[PDB]
Amino acid sequence: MPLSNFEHKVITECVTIVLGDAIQVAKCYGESVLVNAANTHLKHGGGIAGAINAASKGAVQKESDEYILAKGPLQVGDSVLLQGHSLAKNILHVVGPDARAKQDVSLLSKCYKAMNAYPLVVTPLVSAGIFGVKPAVSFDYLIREAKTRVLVVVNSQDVYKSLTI
Ligand SMILES: Nc1ncnc2c1ncn2[C@@H]1O[C@H](COP(=O)(O)O)[C@@H](O)[C@H]1O
Repeated sequence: MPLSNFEHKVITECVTIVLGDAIQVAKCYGESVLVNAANTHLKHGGGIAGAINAASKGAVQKESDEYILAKGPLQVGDSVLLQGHSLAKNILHVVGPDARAKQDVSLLSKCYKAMNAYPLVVTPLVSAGIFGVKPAVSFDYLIREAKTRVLVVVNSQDVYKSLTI
């Protein structure tokens, strides 16, 4: 039982909240799709994006640079399915809105709808770090959209406590 390794709370038959590292959660599930909380240029310099890139030994960034050079930058709310690099079956790069730039927070709906294409998704709370969206607000957008099995992973115990009462 992969989740026995982690404190967690089942919210619905779709959505479970997990305390830990989303990369280590996804490693337990060979058929999971791991969500990267990315920016429009897929520049994975810090945050969960930097951690995912480091776990891939830089391979994620090389793949992202090829994609962006070929396709041009993404829009806020866009998502792109790329290779998993042995971290997960695939990695879904999702561009959440940046509240610092007063971008439309409701674009999180579009971000989370994109996860419904996959039978099992491991995701952080998109935009919930430096992009300035409060975790409970990002969770609100997630639970409204999720139609598949989603493990929502938070690496702060204070965030986990606040989300589980
Ligand atoms: N490995 C991780 N696993 C789960 N959550 C993370 C991880 N790294 C960062 N976070 C949090 O997930 C949210 C989105 O990450 P970020 O896009 O980097 O702001 C923020 O609340 C981060 O603090």
